[PDB]
Amino acid sequence: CTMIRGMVKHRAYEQALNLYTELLNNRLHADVYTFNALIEATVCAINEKFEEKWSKILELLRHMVAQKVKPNLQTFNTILKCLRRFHVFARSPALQVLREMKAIGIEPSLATYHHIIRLFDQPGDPLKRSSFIIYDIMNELMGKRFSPKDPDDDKFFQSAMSICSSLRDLELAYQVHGLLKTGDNWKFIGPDQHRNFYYSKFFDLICLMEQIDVTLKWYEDLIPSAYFPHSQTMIHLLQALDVANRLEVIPKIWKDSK
Amino acid sequence: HYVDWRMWRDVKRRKMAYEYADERLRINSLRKNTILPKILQDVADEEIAALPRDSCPVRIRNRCVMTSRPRGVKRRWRLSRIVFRHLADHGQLSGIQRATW
Amino acid sequence: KNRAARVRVSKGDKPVTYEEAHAPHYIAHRKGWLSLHTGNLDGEDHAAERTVEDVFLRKFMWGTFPGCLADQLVLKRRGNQLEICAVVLRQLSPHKYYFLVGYSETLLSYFYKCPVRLHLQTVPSKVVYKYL
Amino acid sequence: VDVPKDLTKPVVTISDEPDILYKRLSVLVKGHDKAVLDSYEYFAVLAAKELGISIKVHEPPRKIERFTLLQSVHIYKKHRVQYEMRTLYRCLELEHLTGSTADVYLEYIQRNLPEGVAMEVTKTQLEQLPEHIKEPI
Amino acid sequence: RKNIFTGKRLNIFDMMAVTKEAPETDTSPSLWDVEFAKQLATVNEQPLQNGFEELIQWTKEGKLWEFPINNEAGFDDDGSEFHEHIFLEKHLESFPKQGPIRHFMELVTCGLSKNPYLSVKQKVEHIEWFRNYFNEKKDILKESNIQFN
Repeated sequence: CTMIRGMVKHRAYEQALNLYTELLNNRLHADVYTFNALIEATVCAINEKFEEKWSKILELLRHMVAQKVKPNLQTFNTILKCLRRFHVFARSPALQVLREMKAIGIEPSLATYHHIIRLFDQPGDPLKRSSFIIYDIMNELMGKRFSPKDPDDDKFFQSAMSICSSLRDLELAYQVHGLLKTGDNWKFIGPDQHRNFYYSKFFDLICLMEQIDVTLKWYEDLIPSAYFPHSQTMIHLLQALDVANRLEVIPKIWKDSK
Repeated sequence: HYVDWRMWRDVKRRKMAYEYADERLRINSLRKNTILPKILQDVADEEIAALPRDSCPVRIRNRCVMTSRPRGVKRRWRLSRIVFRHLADHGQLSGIQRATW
Repeated sequence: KNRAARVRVSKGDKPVTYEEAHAPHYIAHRKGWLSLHTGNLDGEDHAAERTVEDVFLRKFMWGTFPGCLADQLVLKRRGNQLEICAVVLRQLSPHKYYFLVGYSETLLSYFYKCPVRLHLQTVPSKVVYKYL
Repeated sequence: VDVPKDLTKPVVTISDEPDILYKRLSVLVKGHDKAVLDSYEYFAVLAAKELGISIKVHEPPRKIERFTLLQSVHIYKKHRVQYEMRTLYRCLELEHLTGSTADVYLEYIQRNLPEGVAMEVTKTQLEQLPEHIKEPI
Repeated sequence: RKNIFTGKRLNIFDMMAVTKEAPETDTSPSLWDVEFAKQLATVNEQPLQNGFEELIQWTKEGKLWEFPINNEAGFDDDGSEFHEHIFLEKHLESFPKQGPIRHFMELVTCGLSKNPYLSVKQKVEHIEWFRNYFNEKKDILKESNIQFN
């Protein structure tokens, strides 16, 4: 178990395969984390197409079931991370994996939803497919306090808001922020860079869509209390103020710029 | 790196007295009673005399902890009168103030 | 003549702060104590330990912030919490100030086994109460 | 507009063990500053009244400890400097408050205890007769 | 459109709602789980936003005191009991039941019981030291004609 996990961590995918072969020779049974590491090593070892990778992942899951080894959140998190490499094909089995999580009773965490959102974030139009996933994810997370379970949890909000900025959905951004500002969930905001990017996108979308009065209220509430605005964010705020013909605060913004 | 060799001697005396405090207490308790036989009290006397000279707590001198002044040291602050006056006059000591009544 | 903790007027040119301009007989009347701890109260112990710690803290913050402290420190003790409030000049760069704050806080906390905090109030120059 | 959507309450547990009954707590705060003691008394009184605790306040007579030191360094015995320490007292007498209420109030007023102010709280604890004292052995 | 949490699944796992919850605390602490707890902590890690959170963090680390103040907090006197501190006559087993030695040891035990600073172990050490000293001085005691040894 530990040799496979370490070799996967150090990207010794061929060595991880050799360790898996040695495990099969010894006819021993691994655990859930070992199977997840094996899935990651198999996916990252070769540049095969989606069909081979998905067949191998399904075979590994069936082998884990045969070995009387029970699943965990890490399994589905790694499955989604691996499937992120093949967005076009993996758009379909992502919902199947999520329904498997629901049926087993393994409630998806913030990182699981983040990985699903990233998988649905295929380069191109997000309205076609992300509209079928983001609202359901928000409904599931709505009014739910969370605990740190997976290493990628902290990313979720950032990624979500980013695609929120893509969708130009002020209501969805408000729901995401309310999810962040619910109980202790704010602690999942992530590192300094993630926090800055999240707040920049959020305030940019507010300036783009929200009424200038509530826009100024959010400007007072967040800046500089939450983050220091970027020059582009201030430019967008100036544009929004100019659209709302409220030019009288333009010098004050310049003061704020200073 | 004490203030002077006198403070170093006092530190050595304090450490040695703390080391030998329990043995001295037991032997002296054997001595300071009228119950035990006088011969045992005499051997206890020679035992307590056999202990090193610097282990006696009476040799401990309360010197100022910042200038090694042997006299004029307030026990509460362990400071000489000059250093205590300096610190109080600058106001660095809480509560202490000039007395006028 | 009394020479203790007094600034003697010579030409009316020497700038002095509020602390230096007041003689010791004004401590209870015009300038509160620079340190605040319960050790010197009635029935309280460890006055000498607090005094020694205060002296070390003053001599340590004076040398850790060379030419930066505008006036004498203010030491406050609340439970096991220790707070050093320092008026500092704006000569040094903020990066160095933050580095020194972190370093001094961590080192003092580990040395005295208490959660030391350091609050810096910056002034453009040493505030002059009067000239002597 | 950035108010939290929902806050989390601190975990409060109810233990089947009967609560301690306190007949009287004498929070005697000592300080060097009369104004600081007055402000702390105002704080404690307002907190107790908001928590519905019966509280009285009085001021024990202050203490002034004075000592004398030689003014000069070498020899000026005739000339001395006299220093004094003033310990002013304020006694808050709280009556008929339970163990949990006493604990929470003491924590609230001790976390906000000003620097330079020391506290000596005496808790009169009501107890029933021991099991073995009702009848002889 | 429609709910996406119901429908066809991978259908590989069963409805095993119970994960690996068996107790395995007897094993040595694995480095892997310890380091992964650090990843989880970093996930929940954020800088302090106000003073109350700083106080909470300090209390959790043990730097801060636990109000209301217990002057004896963190101290247990080696888990002793009042009867152990007071009734030290039980340790007076080798000493004679009568005579000057018994009277002196009675005085010593009464003084030790009056002592609120020494621990029970230190009192036992004092009693044992007296026992050994009297055992070493058996010849002098017998010469003085007081029963011992």
